[PDB]
Amino acid sequence: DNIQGITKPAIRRLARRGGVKRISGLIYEETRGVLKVFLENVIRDAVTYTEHAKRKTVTAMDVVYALKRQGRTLYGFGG
Amino acid sequence: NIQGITKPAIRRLARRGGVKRISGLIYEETRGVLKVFLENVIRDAVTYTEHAKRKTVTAMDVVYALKRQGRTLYGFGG
Amino acid sequence: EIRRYQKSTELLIRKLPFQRLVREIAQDFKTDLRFQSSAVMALQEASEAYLVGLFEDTNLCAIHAKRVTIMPKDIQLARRIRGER
Amino acid sequence: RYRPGTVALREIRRYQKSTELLIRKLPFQRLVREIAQDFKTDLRFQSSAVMALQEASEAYLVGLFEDTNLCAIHAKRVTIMPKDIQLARRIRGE
Amino acid sequence: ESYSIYVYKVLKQVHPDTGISSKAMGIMNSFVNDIFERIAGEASRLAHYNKRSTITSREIQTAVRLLLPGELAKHAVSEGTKAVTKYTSA
Amino acid sequence: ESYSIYVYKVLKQVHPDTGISSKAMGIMNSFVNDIFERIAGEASRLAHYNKRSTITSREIQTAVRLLLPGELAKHAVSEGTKAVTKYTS
Amino acid sequence: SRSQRAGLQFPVGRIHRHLKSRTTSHGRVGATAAVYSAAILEYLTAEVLELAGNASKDLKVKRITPRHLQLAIRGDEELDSLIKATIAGG
Amino acid sequence: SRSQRAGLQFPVGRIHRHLKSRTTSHGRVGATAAVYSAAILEYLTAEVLELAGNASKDLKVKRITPRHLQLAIRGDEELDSLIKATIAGGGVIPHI
DNA sequence: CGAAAATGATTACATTCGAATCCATTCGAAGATTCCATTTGAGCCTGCTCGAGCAGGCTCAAATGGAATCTTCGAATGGATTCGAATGTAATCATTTTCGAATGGATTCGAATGGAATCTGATG
DNA sequence: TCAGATTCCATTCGAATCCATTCGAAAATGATTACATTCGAATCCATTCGAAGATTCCATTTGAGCCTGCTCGAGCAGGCTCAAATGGAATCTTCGAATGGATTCGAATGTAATCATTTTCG
Repeated sequence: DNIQGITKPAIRRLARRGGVKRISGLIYEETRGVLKVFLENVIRDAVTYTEHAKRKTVTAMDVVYALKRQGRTLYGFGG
Repeated sequence: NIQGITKPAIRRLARRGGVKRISGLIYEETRGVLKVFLENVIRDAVTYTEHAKRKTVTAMDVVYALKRQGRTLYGFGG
Repeated sequence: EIRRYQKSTELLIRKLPFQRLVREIAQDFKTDLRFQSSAVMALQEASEAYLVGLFEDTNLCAIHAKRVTIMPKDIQLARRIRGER
Repeated sequence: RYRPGTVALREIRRYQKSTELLIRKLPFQRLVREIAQDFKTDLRFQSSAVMALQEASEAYLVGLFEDTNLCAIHAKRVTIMPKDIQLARRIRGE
Repeated sequence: ESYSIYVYKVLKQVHPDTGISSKAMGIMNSFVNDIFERIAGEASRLAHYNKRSTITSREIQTAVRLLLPGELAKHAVSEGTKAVTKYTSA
Repeated sequence: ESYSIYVYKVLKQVHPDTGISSKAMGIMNSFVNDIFERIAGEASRLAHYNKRSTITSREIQTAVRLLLPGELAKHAVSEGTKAVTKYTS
Repeated sequence: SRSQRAGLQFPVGRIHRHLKSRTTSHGRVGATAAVYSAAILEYLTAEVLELAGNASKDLKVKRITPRHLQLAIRGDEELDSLIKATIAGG
Repeated sequence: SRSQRAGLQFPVGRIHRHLKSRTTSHGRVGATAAVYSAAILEYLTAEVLELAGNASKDLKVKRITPRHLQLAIRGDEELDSLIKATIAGGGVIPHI
């Protein structure tokens, strides 16, 4: 139950930065589900990258390559 | 020439999309979006044509332009 | 009529008007341009596919707002979420 | 007291003015390790890897909430509902 | 050059009673070329990331894992591994 | 290897009194590498399409026209043409 | 041949040459990368052709047309995720 | 140097070497492809940095931070279209 | 169903290139100890959503003109495509030098604290 | 009109940037080949242009019925406030696992000639 550590206040802050004024009561479980799906995809790709290099540690470049594969390039952690 | 794309044709394209009813202001919006899309693709097709030092636009130029746009198409040599 | 046009594979636009429009648009990039017939056919296939997919998204947006009639605001919302607006 | 909607706009301004991370780090790291347990056992993570994951995920969620707000406004509301999330994710091809 | 010979061989293997037109054959050629280009590009990137020079079956295996959806990558990996083993044994 | 020297030279050319942090320097490095890789890939594909081996400035110009939007492409083409003309003189 | 040694219908030498003509710098290509790639391509071709032929036979015809290919691809979730192209005539 | 002949700050020889390293099969690269590429990279760098420096001067700050890079990129249509990446520490554009 | 110009396949090196062992160092993991800031219920209230009945708008269908698309035919020509030869130039050795990367050190520009003056919001 | 929130002016300082030195790494110079691109001809396809005609789509008006927009009251769900509990951060401490660089060294890819298919075009 580590997805319940993404609390109600954190999701409210993430919604405020998106410009959201009022929130339903069923938004938090939906948000947890979508975050879980996104994280599963990215982590699967990253672990594939670490496995190819015959390593036991996941580095930041594996994450960067995985994100670039999903089409979600990120600046500031290498490349 | 954008008025040669008639409202029965837009109705047919909307029906193939599962649309039951259409507003009367949808046809001008459709013509505008089609014009934007066509300009975007034809720009790249003519770029590819000019690189090869040609005066004729071929189907390969269109296929490459669509593939660049993210709209891959099968059945025209690529 | 929805079933009639969803179950076929033809082209729903006349060829001559589309050819005229394609040539007029292309004349803004280079004068004295020529076209293969296959180039215009490919352009027509791609454009019809684009419009049908956009109309599917537009119908989803219309249903979201508890309507059956599609309005320009649905096209605008679909295109903004897609990334075109 | 403040009327409902005052503090909401105040926090909207506050969190659109800042640049920090909005999720706690220990819960996110625990969740990342638990998810990764399904692909390979006895994995190690650099701190930079978890930081990169957090930045990417927060950016994703903020963009999704922007699309969801657009959907909510389309239907003449100010409250966001799960149907707006579903519509936004469907038009995005997710 | 094209893949019509081998596409026809595979079709005769799977559906001995069924033929294929020429437009469908062209579409199948386009599909085969698309998949091949994707795999080749990803394998080249994988080899570059590790500071290696040779492309091997490990690069192809990782490219197939990264490009194909699950339950489609597993059978593809099995077929490729079986083919490589049969090739090496002989 | 990085681009920090040339990025700082360009910065001191544009704003001669403002500095830059190290996180911003890393972001600028990532940006330059991203654009360079895009241009190189496009030029290679263009060379393969015409059945040629050498990559020239014509391939670079076509890749710039295909990858950059709007007035960015026009001004970039102007700058590159000016640089090549000054170099070959 | 190499294809018969591996037990495939797709060509191993031609795919090896195509892979060699796509490596950056002075890169080399192993002989089993070609076997893996030929196995993957043959597997995907057979899957698509099998689905299309089933659709055609359910329509009580003897050939495969682009409409059959589109019906087969869009009716499968994996082939839908993998293939996002527009099929001309489907 | 070649960069001084061309009139640039970015390196022509190093970019030539990288271009040679990123060619498929047996590929040759001309000496003016490197000049063109260096000019393009310098132009784009200068545009981004000028916008970011203007943003930095707006808030009375001497140095440039990723927040200023994000503000510069998202306020420009062409840069927004070209740069779709995520900037670590850039926030969002305030708009209610 | 037939012919023949590509083009794999075989034998044999030459030599890169990719593996196997070892050694150190980073660095990542596991314990521990607080202050304290963040989260959690719970209550109270208000404004926002929603359903129902009207009222107005406006879409679809049908019929009758009428108009312009579609296929076939055929010259005319121009514009891609191939074939040699002739250059233009990019890659390869061999030196020599300059430059850019890592290491240190002196300002100095962002970053808490501490009030103070307005700005704004809400109930009277 | 009064309690909260927001922004601004002073002070110090410590985290961070800009400047200064040595150096192996790489860039520029100078011939030398070959390798690839360019420049004429010479077919030879394939696009444009014109003409014609029954037809088959498209255009316009009317009208009815269906759909959407508006007003209004009810309730219900979300926001704001506050007091208590909890768990993150953060600052060391130690250790225990695992990269990454060298040095052999054994595995394997490409090049050269000669076939022997083999695929592509009638």
